[PDB]
Amino acid sequence: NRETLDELESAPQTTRVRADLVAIGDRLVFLEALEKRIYAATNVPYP
Amino acid sequence: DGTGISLHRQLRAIQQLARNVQAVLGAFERGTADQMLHVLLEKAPPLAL
Repeated sequence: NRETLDELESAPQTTRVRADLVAIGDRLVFLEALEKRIYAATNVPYP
Repeated sequence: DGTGISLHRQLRAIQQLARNVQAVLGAFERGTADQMLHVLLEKAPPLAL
């Protein structure tokens, strides 16, 4: 019966983060390099 | 049967029926746009000709 009222719940708390945002097409996309952030000196292979 | 099954099953078919009417009314609403390409490609000879 064109049911679309499945949920409308929170819109939770938000902050502000330095991230890397570009514009490709009409889709605004992140960018992130994961070498220095999470795999710094960890001796686990980067996938 | 008077139980909750026999009533809810009838509700199942009606909301099933509710989708099919919205389907085939959308069929001719878009089917008109289809036929317009077939009457424009019955005519329209190619540009080099």
